[PDB]
Amino acid sequence: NEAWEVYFYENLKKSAKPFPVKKFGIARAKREALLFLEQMKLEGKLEKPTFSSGVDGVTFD
Amino acid sequence: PKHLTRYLPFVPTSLVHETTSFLHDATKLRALLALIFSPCKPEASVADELASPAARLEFQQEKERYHAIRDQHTDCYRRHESAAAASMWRAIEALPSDLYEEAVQSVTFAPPYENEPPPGFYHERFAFPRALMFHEMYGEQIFQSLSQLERRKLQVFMNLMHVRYPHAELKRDKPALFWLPERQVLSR
Amino acid sequence: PFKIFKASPPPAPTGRKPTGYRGNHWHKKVLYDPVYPTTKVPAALVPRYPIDWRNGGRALLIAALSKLEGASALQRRIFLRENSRESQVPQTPLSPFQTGSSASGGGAYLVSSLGRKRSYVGRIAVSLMPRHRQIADYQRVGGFCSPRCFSECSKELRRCLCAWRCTGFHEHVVQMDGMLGEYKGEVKTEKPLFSVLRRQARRNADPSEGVAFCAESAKFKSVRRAQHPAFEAFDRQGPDGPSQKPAPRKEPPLPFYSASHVPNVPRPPPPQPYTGPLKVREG
Amino acid sequence: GTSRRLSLFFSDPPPAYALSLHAGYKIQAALCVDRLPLVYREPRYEKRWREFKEQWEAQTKNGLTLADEITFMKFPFHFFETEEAQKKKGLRSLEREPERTLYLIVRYGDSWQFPLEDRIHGQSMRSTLKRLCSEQLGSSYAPFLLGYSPFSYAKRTYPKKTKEAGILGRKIFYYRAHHIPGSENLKLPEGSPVSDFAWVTLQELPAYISPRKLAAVSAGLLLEE
Amino acid sequence: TVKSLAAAEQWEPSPLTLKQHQQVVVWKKDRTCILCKKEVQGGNVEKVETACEKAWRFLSGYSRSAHVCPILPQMRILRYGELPLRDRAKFDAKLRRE
Amino acid sequence: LRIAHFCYAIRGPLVFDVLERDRPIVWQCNTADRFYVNSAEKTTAVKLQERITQAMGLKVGNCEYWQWMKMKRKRTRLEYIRMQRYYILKDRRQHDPDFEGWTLPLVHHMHRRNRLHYDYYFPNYTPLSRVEY
Amino acid sequence: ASYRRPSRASPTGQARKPHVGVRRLAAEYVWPGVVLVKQRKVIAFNVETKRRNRHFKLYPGENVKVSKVTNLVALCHGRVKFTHDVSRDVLVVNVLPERREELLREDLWRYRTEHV
Amino acid sequence: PPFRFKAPQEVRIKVPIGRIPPAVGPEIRLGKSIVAVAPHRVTAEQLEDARRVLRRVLGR
RNA sequence: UGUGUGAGAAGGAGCUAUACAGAUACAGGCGAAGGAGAAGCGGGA
RNA sequence: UUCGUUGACUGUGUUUACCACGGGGAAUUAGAACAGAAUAUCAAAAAAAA
Repeated sequence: NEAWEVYFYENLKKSAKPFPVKKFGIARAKREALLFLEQMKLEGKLEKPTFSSGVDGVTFD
Repeated sequence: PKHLTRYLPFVPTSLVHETTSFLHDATKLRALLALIFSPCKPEASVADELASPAARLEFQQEKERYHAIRDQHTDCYRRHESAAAASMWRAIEALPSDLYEEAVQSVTFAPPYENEPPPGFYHERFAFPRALMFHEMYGEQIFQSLSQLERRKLQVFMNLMHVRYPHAELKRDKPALFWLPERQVLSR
Repeated sequence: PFKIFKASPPPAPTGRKPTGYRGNHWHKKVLYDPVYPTTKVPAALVPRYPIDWRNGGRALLIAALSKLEGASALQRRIFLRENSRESQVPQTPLSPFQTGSSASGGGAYLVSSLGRKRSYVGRIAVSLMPRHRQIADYQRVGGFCSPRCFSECSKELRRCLCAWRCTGFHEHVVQMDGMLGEYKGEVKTEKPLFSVLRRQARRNADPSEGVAFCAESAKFKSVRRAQHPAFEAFDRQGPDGPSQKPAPRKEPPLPFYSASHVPNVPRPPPPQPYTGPLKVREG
Repeated sequence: GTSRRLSLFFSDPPPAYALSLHAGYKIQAALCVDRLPLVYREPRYEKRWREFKEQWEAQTKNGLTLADEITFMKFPFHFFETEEAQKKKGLRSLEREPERTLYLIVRYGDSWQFPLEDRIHGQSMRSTLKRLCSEQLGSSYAPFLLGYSPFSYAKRTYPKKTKEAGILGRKIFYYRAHHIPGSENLKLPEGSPVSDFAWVTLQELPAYISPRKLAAVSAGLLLEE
Repeated sequence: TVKSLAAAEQWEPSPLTLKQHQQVVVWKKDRTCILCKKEVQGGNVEKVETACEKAWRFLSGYSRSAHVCPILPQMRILRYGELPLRDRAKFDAKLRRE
Repeated sequence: LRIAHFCYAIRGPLVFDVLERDRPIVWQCNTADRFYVNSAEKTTAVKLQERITQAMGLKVGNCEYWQWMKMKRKRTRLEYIRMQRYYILKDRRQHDPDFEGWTLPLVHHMHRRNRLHYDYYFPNYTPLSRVEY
Repeated sequence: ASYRRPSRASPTGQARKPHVGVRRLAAEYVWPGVVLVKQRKVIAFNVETKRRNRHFKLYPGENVKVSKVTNLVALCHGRVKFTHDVSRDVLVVNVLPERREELLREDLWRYRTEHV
Repeated sequence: PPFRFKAPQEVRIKVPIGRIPPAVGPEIRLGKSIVAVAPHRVTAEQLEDARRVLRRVLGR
């Protein structure tokens, strides 16, 4: 695809956003991806979620 | 030259007299059928018994024993074939790039047939020696160990083989007889 | 050797159901296609020649020969064939039971059977050659030692000996000899295939080179002619870069104008998959 | 001629042809000629099973239905009749250990091993084999080959001194073959490097070659434990 | 036990090994044979030598016809040692051969 | 699936459960004896073996017993094998294969006709093993 | 002279046209039972030697079903998505299950045509 | 080597009257050459007469 | 987010209303594997 | 495997693809619910003197 993809979490689920070159440009794409990464950093969407049961042995698959 | 000729395989009717006569005979046909169906016992009624219950149990036991022993015997070998097989691929993949093409060929490798108009590594045509033949090299010893029934079956097998291939020699010596023009073939 | 104009016979008729004429049922598409389903051809509509001494007669003789040789030899050969193809590597011994000290004929076979839950009846059924292909394959390749002897023994009077007394070390011999005669190259077919493809040996990436002694320096020098590094690289790997100019013209020019700048079709087909020996990775 | 042996093993005497190298290692070829036993033997269980089945079949009247019209065909080969009617050089010889698998071995000077030969640049391995067979073994010697692919290979590196010549080492590719029954023995030519030859069993094999050499082909030979 | 090719060759299985090697047949469906008027239940096991007289023929290689036994498709041949402990202990009485 | 493999492969002191023929992938069928009692964590031994196998240059695809037993049927396993294989053999879009999406038939709320693996469907008759990701 | 009048000559002509093609664009809410793409089982001769686009059919993607006439229909409440295939050079329709809600301009990226 | 290539054959098929497309690029030929400047139709008889006149003028 | 669309007595060699209770529906299962050579049987499960 | 079967069943409901209407009928979903009778496939079997 020739695209800069950035991963992030949303609604307790993983996801990603692409940035094609053919839209922005050679140079612009990377800038936009890093700017979006900064916004996700500020919003706290990069933190991985977790699930706990409170009982030893019982887990989630 | 004729400039226009195309032959196709053909089997003359006169050369196949043995086979034809064997087949057309009803007495022989019946016998053949009988041989194919060894038991030939009725199998279409409840009041039928091939063997009593006591007879089958011994058969079962013997069979079981036989199998049990043979598996044990054979496993040892199997491991060896496995092991051996492991190495061949290793050596093949280790060869240079130019010699790879020759390392993926069969024993019976031959060039493609060329239909020329009318007037490397491959040196010799594949020809399996007769000497190497299992039967060839151990027939005399086995023959003497054959039983009455075994001999009988051997005889019958010989007979049937002969019947099936009467003109083997004929074909070998005069292959041209087994050929007819395409126009004659496609208008029989 | 014999030489004669073999010629080529006409293709056989396949036939079809008496339904559908305006459309084209011959599209050359993969079977079971979710978008381009393939029309079915019932077996009963395929034209067949009447049964005679030629078609049926010789099948009887072949079946009688197989009955005399015994179906157990055919089942053993089948078993062997099936087993040999899945145990190409050293394997830990496997037991048929959870406990005890028994053994098995083959580990790979055992595993396969246990997994697939292969019917016991179907194993026996096959050995009788119900179909015509099973009889033709027995006629061409029927010897016990066929893995070793090819079809050499296809016309041997004394062939039942092999099927009767060929157990033990002799058996092992066959297995040993066959592996060195099996094919290992690439396959080239068109028709549908439903089976696991045979193993294919990989090709190396390190070609050889020729050298010769030289007394002027008491050393071995390469026989190849010295050239520019660029040339050397070009010849070895290929053109440098993502793209290059087209190939030159070999043949003389055309005496008259020809519209050679037009493609074969308005819409070229999709690219075909790559088929061939694989590259060997450094160990 | 010791010159041929030295040109084979070491690189001091240059040859009269261009050698084929592979990553600094020269490609080589070998051969191993083996013979099948002469006397047939059968397992124990096999006999038992056979006997039992025969007996059972006979008893139960479940045997094959062999007609008199088929088993009594007048043919030249006919030898069949009813029993009722019947009443009216200690290591070079090829006949050593009939019930064993004999392997061929050659002696280079004072070392027992398999034949060896280098590969000419541009030539095939079968050609090399052919030449080997026709020059070292015998002029009329031509054993039956089992295939085109090898079964085993090894590596051999030269000391730190001879490495300055240009060749780092050697590359051997072992091959297997069979001896056609009824053929004559070997005939070493006058200008061959082999000094002697002998046929040995699996058991006695280790007593001639080094373990190093043994291991390289131990996984390709027949099992006779 | 065995530890070499010769020992393998001259191996002498014990009665326990033979019992483990004993063949058994398992049913699939709860069908009634139209021929013999014999009912069948799922999960049951029987001896091959007494499960069906007619099927044995085919199984052993004395019948070219596969249709000899209507309930033949409903058979599963296994070894005694392959069977679970539960099954063994349950149908132990029906598997004896004394 | 039309994939060539070897069962119980020997590579020295290590024994591999399933070894592929075409591609460098080893499928591990973990059992209950490979985990502690009343827990969901691997043991030191198996960890070490995993480490070694990775070092060797061979990809390892784990398969826990509780995940296999849940997929009672063959339809739920046929697509899972494909998915798993893909996830391992993929070269593009490298990331942690932990929080990945999963949707199999008869477990997740989905249409019955929503298939992934067509019955006897192969483009150009090319095996799954040979198919390039 | 002479002339044979074709059976399809005026006024006897085909009034209903084969409206074959896509029926739902990208970012279009759909529900089960709606036909996404219409197709025909009839195939002409020499398909590989034509310029027209209607002679080529699309393959199913995600949450789609194939009908009797090879029509692609949806199977869940969602939006239509298109995708290209490199291995085959054929488009594939995909449906993403989504609930009924306002479509924001910042979520348009989710429905982009990608290559697989 | 030199060859005497056979000329094409007339197509006995009815075709539209569509326009004449333009040229792709200049055609370069060694030696003397005669070219047109504008598009138009030319008949086989016209071409044959031109060939006969050219052959008669140039010689054998 | 880029597709549908053959009007004029225009061209072409369009054209057939038909099959199946099943080796033509059909669960599960199986299913075609280069070249050379043997056979002269238009045979995949 | 030369393997099974008749589901090509019987009822309740007025929501949906296209749209002059007609024939939802060049031929669309589990209207994923409810009331009967049939056929096919099960699942599990770990730990081998350290």
